Amino acid sequence: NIKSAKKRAIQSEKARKHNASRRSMMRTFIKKVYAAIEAGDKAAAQKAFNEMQPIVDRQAAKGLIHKNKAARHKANLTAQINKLA
Amino acid sequence: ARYLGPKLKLSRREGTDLFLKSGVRAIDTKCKIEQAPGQHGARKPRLSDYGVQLREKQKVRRIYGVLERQFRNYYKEAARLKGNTGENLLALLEGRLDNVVYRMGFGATRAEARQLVSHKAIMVNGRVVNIASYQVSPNDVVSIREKAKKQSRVKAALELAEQREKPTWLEVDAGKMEGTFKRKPERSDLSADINEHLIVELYSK
Amino acid sequence: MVTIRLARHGAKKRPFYQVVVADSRNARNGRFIERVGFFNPIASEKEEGTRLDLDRIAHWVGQGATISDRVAALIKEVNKAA
Amino acid sequence: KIRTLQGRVVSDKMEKSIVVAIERFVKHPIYGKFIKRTTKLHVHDENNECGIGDVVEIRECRPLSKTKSWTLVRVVEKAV
RNA sequence: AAUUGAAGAGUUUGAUCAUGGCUCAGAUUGAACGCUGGCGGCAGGCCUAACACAUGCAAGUCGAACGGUAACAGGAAGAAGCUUGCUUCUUUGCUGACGAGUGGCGGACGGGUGAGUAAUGUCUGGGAAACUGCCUGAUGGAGGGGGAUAACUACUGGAAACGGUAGCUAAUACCGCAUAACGUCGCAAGACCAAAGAGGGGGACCUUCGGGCCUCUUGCCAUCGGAUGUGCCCAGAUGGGAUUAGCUAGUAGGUGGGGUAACGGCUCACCUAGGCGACGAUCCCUAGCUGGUCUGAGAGGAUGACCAGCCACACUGGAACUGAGACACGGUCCAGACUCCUACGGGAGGCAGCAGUGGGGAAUAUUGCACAAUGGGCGCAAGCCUGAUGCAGCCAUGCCGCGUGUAUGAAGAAGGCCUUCGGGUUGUAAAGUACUUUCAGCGGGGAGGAAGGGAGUAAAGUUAAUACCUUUGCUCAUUGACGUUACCCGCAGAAGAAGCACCGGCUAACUCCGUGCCAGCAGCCGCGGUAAUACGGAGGGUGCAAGCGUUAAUCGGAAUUACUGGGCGUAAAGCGCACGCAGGCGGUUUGUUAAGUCAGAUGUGAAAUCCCCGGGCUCAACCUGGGAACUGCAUCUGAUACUGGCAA
Ligand SMILES: [Mg+2]
Ligand SMILES: [Mg+2]
Ligand SMILES: [Mg+2]
Ligand SMILES: [Mg+2]
Ligand SMILES: [Mg+2]
Ligand SMILES: [Mg+2]
Ligand SMILES: [Mg+2]
Ligand SMILES: [Mg+2]
Ligand SMILES: [Mg+2]
Ligand SMILES: [Mg+2]
Ligand SMILES: [Mg+2]
Ligand SMILES: [Mg+2]
Ligand SMILES: [Mg+2]
Ligand SMILES: [Mg+2]
Ligand SMILES: [Mg+2]
Ligand SMILES: [Mg+2]
Ligand SMILES: [Mg+2]
Ligand SMILES: [Mg+2]
Ligand SMILES: [Mg+2]
Ligand SMILES: [Mg+2]
Ligand SMILES: [Mg+2]
Ligand SMILES: [Mg+2]
Ligand SMILES: [Mg+2]
Ligand SMILES: [Mg+2]
Ligand SMILES: [Mg+2]
Ligand SMILES: [Mg+2]
Ligand SMILES: [Mg+2]
Ligand SMILES: [Mg+2]
Ligand SMILES: [Mg+2]
Ligand SMILES: [Mg+2]
Ligand SMILES: [Mg+2]
Ligand SMILES: [Mg+2]
Ligand SMILES: [Mg+2]
Repeated sequence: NIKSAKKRAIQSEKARKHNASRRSMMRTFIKKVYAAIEAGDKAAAQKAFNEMQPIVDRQAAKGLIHKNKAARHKANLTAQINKLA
Repeated sequence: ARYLGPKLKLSRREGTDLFLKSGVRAIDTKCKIEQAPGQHGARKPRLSDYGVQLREKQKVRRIYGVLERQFRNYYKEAARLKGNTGENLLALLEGRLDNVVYRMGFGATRAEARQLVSHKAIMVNGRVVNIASYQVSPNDVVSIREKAKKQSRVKAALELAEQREKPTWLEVDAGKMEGTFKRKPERSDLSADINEHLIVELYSK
Repeated sequence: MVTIRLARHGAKKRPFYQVVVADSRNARNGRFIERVGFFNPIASEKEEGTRLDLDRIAHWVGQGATISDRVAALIKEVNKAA
Repeated sequence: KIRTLQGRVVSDKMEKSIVVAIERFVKHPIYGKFIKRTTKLHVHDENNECGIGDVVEIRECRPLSKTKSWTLVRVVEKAV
């Protein structure tokens, strides 16, 4: 409403869409992992982890999941896979 | 704020000279003092303890010409201070400037001594203090302003000032018209015919 | 960031500041961390008029506090050692 | 220990869901008489070991559950 | 030195003592009304409809991130106004600057309110599992690429709000790629993550004359700290009611998955069958909590404006997005209620920010001035913004100060009032006489609130450097909204400046006339039917004074909810009687324990307030230094007589 930082409104949408896509693509690669664990495939399970690890670590750096959120995911996944891998 | 009313009337009701026409003549008469403060003054005021208690403080008040509000605060300040509340009360009352101007003789009656104060015709430790209630402290030095010195009033003022018993706690010139509040008057100075503990009682309940 | 500044506990037309260390975001006379001096600008030439526990001010500026503009003057106006 | 609490058991009958009674006396803030103000606490005890009637020593840990912020330390006495 | 402070009266009776309510003297108020109303200082000012709101203003700023020129300012190869140095337009963004746009940081602060909330709250004291913008310590980073896009241009739809196509372009927007440890996962081996430039001045040397290069500044990335802010957990305390006694299925716990910055039924799946409750759950009613405020000798009682802390809310219900921080006070989205605009197709808005308006009410202010100060946002800065704030205006609403005159003035006038007519009274009061001029009026002069910033210059820190930059001096020209400021001097003339309640007793103050159980009074008793100190008027008096009365309201006196500090034979009060669960209490001895109790130490108990001693405004109110106090809570160590526990 009439006050300069209308700008801010339209700004936070540009932001919102940006983060929306990277935020999904990320949880996809995360999904691909839990998929293999439910399957049984230890290799695809590691294969999945090794391609998602960078993009999590990476997203965090960029700052839509800042720090430990990544950690937990790695930690969790790692346990799971070699729980029976 | 000032009483302003026919002032002998007071002394008459209060039964004693409050020195409010102070000026020339003494031991009143040439007035009527006593046996008819009104239209039934003639009558015997056989009166309650409350009344004798009431009239005492009234007397003290009509004397320094202080209105209820201020007097109360005097009492309260008196009581706050350690020492006999009633003495402390009497102390504060005397500490009044206007009073310590009439008392140094520069003014006929306290009323007059006051008009002087309010008319910026006085100076404590050099500086002009025109408020009647300016409390004065030991070693203080109240003078008359050079402007309007030895002018009318202030002569006869410093005159019969010597007719009076005359202080002790204050030394005072008469040529310069300066003078020094040397100490806080003691109980034994002033008084006799005033009864603190009554007007402590009036304000105790 | 924390800051050293003047709170104005004066009194219409005769200001008298407290000097305080506080979260710069708070109100000029609000919540503070500790008091570290005072500054009467009507001091009068008589006696006092700008007492100022330096060795604390010190401490906080060590811990990262910024100083006002006025306060900065006062410190460089207290002189410092004499 | 940074402080410890004693208290009797009161309820053992639940997979580690141990609850302990604590008893203080306190001066009534108004009529000065001393009364019993009791406190119950939900304490953890891995591999269930205390029993109804046991005196027990207890300490304040972080949240083990919405309810539990205390584990036990030692036991004392039994068969009340 | 520093809480060292406590009073009673009226009224049941013919009278009495007791019992017991009613009433009164006192403090206090964000008050209202009635009469009256002079000046100033500080303060207070919608208590009601968390009713509804016209209009202005309450959040921006940065060109030293970016492409930039549309406005106005200059300058420019060059075209000119020409009156040959003064200068006009075409243009040219060339730089001073700057609308619009991208980007950055702030719009989570400051300011409003008390609705909801008896606990995601608050107060006290603690705890472990977390994040933390700007500021700050340390250590290294800062390579090399890529595709976009707003603006703008063209075309185009709308009354407006605001859009549709197609191009076109920069960066501190955005994404890969490199690099990757004292970081993250991992027992390890290993694997994996980042970034941005922008200015200022400058010797060679020289370059595509834009700059490289040197140099300092500032921003950018990473990790570990600090500092602060915030999240979370425990215990105790923090209203009322049983004419509410039972409550509970994510309910209580476990195991695992998931989730959060973080512990966690936070969530899920599965298992256990628990969890709360008369030490008052559940239900209902009311309510923001604190510091403190009023009162009281205390203990208490009452209370939560103004100041400060916390919480919570932002038209109503619900949501999330952005972000370090929000589920956002002047942001977004949905639903609702309601209002405005319109060309009828569609749009827009939320004062519990400041002022103001309608409405409600016994009642609560100006649509003001200024960023000068202090404080906040942004900027290297200059500065810009700031209804925070500093001031001003309104109201006796309160506190405090002051004035409205001072002396003199008698047989004491006049008039009024009472009178046994002798006289008394109003009353030194008036008049008259001298004198003073505070305040308001008028005229002169004139502090402080002002630090800083601007240029110069000087030295020092750097560097290639004497440039820049930063720091510290020196001078010079400066910067106040308030403001006709405070305060000071002169001027005139007592000149402009007194009212309200009361006078039967309580309770200070008495007579006359009128009236006649009428008119009327009244806090309580109770006054009024012919001599009314009680009605109404008058004279006189008492009390307070720019106030005075009335009403409303808290506590006090009320030992009248009695903990301190009370009662139940006959005055209010022993259940018609018994038995007994819970609960309370419990003879006597030794040992043990150390919970109650006691002792010490440590920490904490925000600042303001209160109080003691001072200090500053001519005093005071007011302002301020420093103490004292906060009677509390917790931790540790001790003491063992008493109480509690265990034993015999
Ligand atoms: Mg897990
Ligand atoms: Mg007054
Ligand atoms: Mg009788
Ligand atoms: Mg009027
Ligand atoms: Mg611009
Ligand atoms: Mg409410
Ligand atoms: Mg970036
Ligand atoms: Mg990489
Ligand atoms: Mg790059
Ligand atoms: Mg779990
Ligand atoms: Mg009492
Ligand atoms: Mg307010
Ligand atoms: Mg909402
Ligand atoms: Mg977020
Ligand atoms: Mg609003
Ligand atoms: Mg308003
Ligand atoms: Mg009305
Ligand atoms: Mg305001
Ligand atoms: Mg006569
Ligand atoms: Mg004047
Ligand atoms: Mg000045
Ligand atoms: Mg100065
Ligand atoms: Mg009487
Ligand atoms: Mg009357
Ligand atoms: Mg009569
Ligand atoms: Mg009582
Ligand atoms: Mg009794
Ligand atoms: Mg009876
Ligand atoms: Mg019986
Ligand atoms: Mg015994
Ligand atoms: Mg304190
Ligand atoms: Mg003083
Ligand atoms: Mg024993």
